[PDB]
Amino acid sequence: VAQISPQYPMFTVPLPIPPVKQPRLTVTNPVNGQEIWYYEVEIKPFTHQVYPDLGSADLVGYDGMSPGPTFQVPRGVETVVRFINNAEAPNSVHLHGSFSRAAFDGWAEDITEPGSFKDYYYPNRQSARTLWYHDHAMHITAENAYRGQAGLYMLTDPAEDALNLPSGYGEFDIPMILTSKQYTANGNLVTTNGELNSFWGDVIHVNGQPWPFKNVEPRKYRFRFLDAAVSRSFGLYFADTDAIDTRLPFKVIASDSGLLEHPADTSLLYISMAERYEVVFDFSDYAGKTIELRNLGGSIGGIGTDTDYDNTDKVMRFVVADDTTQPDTSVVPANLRDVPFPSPTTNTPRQFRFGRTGPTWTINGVAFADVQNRLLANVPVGTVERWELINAGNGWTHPIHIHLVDFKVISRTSGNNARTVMPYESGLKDVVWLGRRETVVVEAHYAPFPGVYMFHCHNLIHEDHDMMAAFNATVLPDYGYNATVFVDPMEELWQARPYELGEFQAQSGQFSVQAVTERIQTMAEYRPYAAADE
Ligand SMILES: *[C@@H]1O[C@H](CO)[C@@H](O[C@@H]2O[C@H](CO)[C@@H](O[C@@H]3O[C@H](CO)[C@@H](O)[C@H](O[C@H]4O[C@H](CO)[C@@H](O)[C@H](O)[C@@H]4O)[C@@H]3O)[C@H](O)[C@H]2NC(C)=O)[C@H](O)[C@H]1NC(C)=O
Ligand SMILES: NC(=O)c1ccc[n+]([C@@H]2O[C@H](COP(=O)([O-])OP(=O)(O)OC[C@H]3O[C@@H](n4cnc5c(N)ncnc54)[C@H](O)[C@@H]3O)[C@@H](O)[C@H]2O)c1
Ligand SMILES: *[C@@H]1O[C@H](CO)[C@@H](O[C@@H]2O[C@H](CO)[C@@H](O)[C@H](O)[C@H]2NC(C)=O)[C@H](O)[C@H]1NC(C)=O
Ligand SMILES: [Cu+2]
Ligand SMILES: [Cu+2]
Ligand SMILES: [Cu+2]
Ligand SMILES: [Cu+2]
Repeated sequence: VAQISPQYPMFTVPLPIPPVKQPRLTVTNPVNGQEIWYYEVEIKPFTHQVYPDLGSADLVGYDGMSPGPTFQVPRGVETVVRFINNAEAPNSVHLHGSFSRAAFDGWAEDITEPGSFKDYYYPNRQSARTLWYHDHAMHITAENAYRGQAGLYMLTDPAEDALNLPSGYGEFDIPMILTSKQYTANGNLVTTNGELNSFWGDVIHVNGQPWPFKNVEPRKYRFRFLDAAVSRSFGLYFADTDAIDTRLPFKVIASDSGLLEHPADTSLLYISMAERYEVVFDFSDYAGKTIELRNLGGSIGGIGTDTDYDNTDKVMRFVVADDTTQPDTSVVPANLRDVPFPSPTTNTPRQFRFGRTGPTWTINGVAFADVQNRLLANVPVGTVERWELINAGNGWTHPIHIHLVDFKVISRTSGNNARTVMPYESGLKDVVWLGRRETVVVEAHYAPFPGVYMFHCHNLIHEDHDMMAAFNATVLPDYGYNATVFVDPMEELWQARPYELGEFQAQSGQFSVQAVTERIQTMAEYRPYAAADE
């Protein structure tokens, strides 16, 4: 249907690459003698000239940018990020893809108000993967993400660097953060506030930029795709502009949780909200051509319900040089890793139905705000469970995210007989798309940390109103590892704290090297991640 946003100068602005976030300093962990990397992120309003000929757009971003700066953390290095709220609404930061303790996981009620900050202590122990950090504050997640509270967090591993995949952040390893937004006639954003169904958006962005281009060399590039949209799911394919409908083959090498066992040869990538897929596209056969990254219409080929507009088929353009500057010395190995799948289980799966109760998106008839009923599962830490995730609906689709766990997609059924499990779903994931009338069974190890965690639809409109519930990964009174201060996400030790803007800007008081050092050393003494010591 007709684009509502003003006409954009398509494929005229280069793909921006979020800058790498650098730690401010490192603190000696007194427990193990190891350096914890300490970062400061200031959440703050800013404007961006999205449309060259109109007004600017009001955004609120990590370090006053959108997307947020890209973290780059080696496995084994613990991180503390101080997220400082200097904006006009509360925040709760979730590191999506991280087995963070309950009080470091962005629990929706665990907010930071303006004039407060929270210290988030991250383990960085899991398999190399593309994580992303984004807002999760109760009822306002859609608008905080949409206005720019989302960024990339790359967990790296020398074992994976040895695979010799296309490499170099912003070189041949390119972040591809997809969003879908709507603008006013004056080039500001149309708010998601009030929207209770879905906010599709009609303007497709990569890394915060409508319909960009990038100059590429005729060689292999690694693309880290993230659907950071409020409501839009994609069916991604690449086509030569001389044959705009002919899908060019590529390889999927990674899902949410990291590398697949083997690359998946693919010409169409289904990607819904919060899913990450890492692609190697080989431009060597298309020297001198323009390749368009495109998006499947008819509501993602009948899998979705998303509205399609005049330009939502277009994502961006790659302009392929005649030659390389230097040889492509990268490969895509047939054997990427042994995926650490859970031990299969025969116990009857739990059932979760993603539907609506009046005007509210619900799980098993419950809204997250109904505290009394929203705890839908107690799972003893160490258990492997199958959950059957049911979308009986034809009029909505639900990408389901389970916090804490990596899971295996066991099965999909479709009441429109559309598809079963996809080859790029072969590995470990933390989000799975329930298309129209789809039921998916996932299997997960509920390990290794006890605590109360969320699971929900990652359609942020659905999430906010109010398609989200909790599970408790439980332990016995004798388990140890300081579980009594780490199971409740609202534990007062880990709560946000007020600050004065003067002390932040002068890096004095609570922001002095001495206060930061004392705070982190105190947090580290409780040993949040010791139970995953192997
Ligand atoms: C999510 O699951 C966690 C477990 O992983 C769970 O935390 C556990 O809560 C229970 C009950 O509150 C705790 O056991 C308590 O220990 C304290 C302190 O010594 C006592 O106050 C309690 O004693 C009363 O109740 C006993 C048991 O019925 C009676 O025998 C006694 O007479 C007392 O009246 C009680 O034993 C346990 O310590 C925690 N475990 C941890 C590791 O924190 C949590 O409650 C669950 N969360 C939610 C939101 O459901
Ligand atoms: N167990 C039960 O309660 C029960 C009994 C009989 C039938 N059903 C099932 O109900 C389903 C209804 O048939 P359908 O596939 O035509 O509809 P559906 O499942 O897509 O929609 C169910 C209801 O929600 C409404 N709806 C759809 N999309 C919506 C959206 N985005 N926002 C708000 N409301 C929306 C529909 O108009 C309808 O009134 C069938 O699959 C049928 O098998 C359930
Ligand atoms: C649980 O957390 C407490 C509090 O940080 C730890 O107790 C501290 O332990 C360190 C090193 O053993 C001491 O120097 C501190 O003086 C302790 N503080 C208190 C209040 O006791 C304890 O080690 C942690 N337990 C586990 C199993 O991690
Ligand atoms: Cu998320
Ligand atoms: Cu998450
Ligand atoms: Cu949903
Ligand atoms: Cu979440």
